[PDB]
Amino acid sequence: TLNGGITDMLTELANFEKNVSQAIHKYNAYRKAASVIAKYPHKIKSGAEAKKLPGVGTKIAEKIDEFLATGKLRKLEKIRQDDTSSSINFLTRVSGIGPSAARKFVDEGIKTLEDLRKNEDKLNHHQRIGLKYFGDFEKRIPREEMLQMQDIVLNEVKKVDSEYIATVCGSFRRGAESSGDMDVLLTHPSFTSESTKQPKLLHQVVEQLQKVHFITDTLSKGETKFMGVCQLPSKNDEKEYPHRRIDIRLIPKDQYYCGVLYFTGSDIFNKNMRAHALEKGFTINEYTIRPLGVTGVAGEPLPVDSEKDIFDYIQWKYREPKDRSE
DNA sequence: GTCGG
DNA sequence: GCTGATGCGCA
DNA sequence: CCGACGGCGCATCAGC
Ligand SMILES: [Mg+2]
Ligand SMILES: [Mg+2]
Ligand code: NA
Ligand code: NA
Ligand code: NA
Repeated sequence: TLNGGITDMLTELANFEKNVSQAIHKYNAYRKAASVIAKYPHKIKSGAEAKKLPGVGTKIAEKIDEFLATGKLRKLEKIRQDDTSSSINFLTRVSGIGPSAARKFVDEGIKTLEDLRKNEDKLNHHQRIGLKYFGDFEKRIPREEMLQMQDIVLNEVKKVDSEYIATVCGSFRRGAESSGDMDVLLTHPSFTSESTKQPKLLHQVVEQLQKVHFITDTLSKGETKFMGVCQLPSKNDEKEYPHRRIDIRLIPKDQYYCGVLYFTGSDIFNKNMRAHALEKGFTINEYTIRPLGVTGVAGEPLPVDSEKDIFDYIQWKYREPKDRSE
């Protein structure tokens, strides 16, 4: 793609700030810059040309100058060489290990996949399962496999109760040719902003997905959000499909549209849409959009009959799901 | 690290 | 047991 | 100049 070198550089810097420095705002600064540069329709010739874009300030522009002159970045070269930095970065690639826990493990001499396997007693459940499937989770899911996963989930959900609606969101709903994992929005008429008329609505779906051996492990689970692991069935004599991350989110049926906006993403898109709402005096979460009062606090939910209605409030032209990718 | 006020 | 804080995950 | 910077579910731990 057009400015891949620059955006790769900014992503790598973002990850270093998040994982090693634990400087979450620098992380967000680099992500924002990376995003805006990724959509820019020309090959960037200078750092001062980048500087024009919002979110690209002095420091990133200098770095871009150095990247375009020398084809690399010295700041980043020395981070790749730092033993403690690279190790902390690696460990964070395990699901369940964040920046804090990664720094802890490196300080105790635990720096590699082998060190982790040799020390499974030190790992909570989530981290155990993230290590187990370390390799499978690094792989992307071809859309063709997502279509098989969709068919299994919708049909098994339809068998628990025909009133559930499942919708597959994330990168899939944005039309990507492959996904990092599977994101499933769930609704049932008995769960609304007014009442939970029926208990265990998510449980029964998880349970049924376990019964037929689609869901294989659980990372975390509660009344409205399931995070775990699934796998497609394979044919006689065939190599098994990799295990895949699956997230299931139960959202009140009267708040579907805010839910599907949230869960369709992208994450950076969600951050910018929500930021823009605040400039306009609103707050958007996955349940509602509420006007911000004259003091600061949020009023009562405004009426929403569609995704578009949320865009209209904040005076943004509608973006189709496929146009909300980085 | 960036930016609006 | 509770609550509040924090880590880590999701888009 | 600076303080603001999306929003929240579940797991875990500290303090009661
Ligand atoms: Mg993701
Ligand atoms: Mg996803
Ligand atoms: Na700029
Ligand atoms: Na991680
Ligand atoms: Na996901």
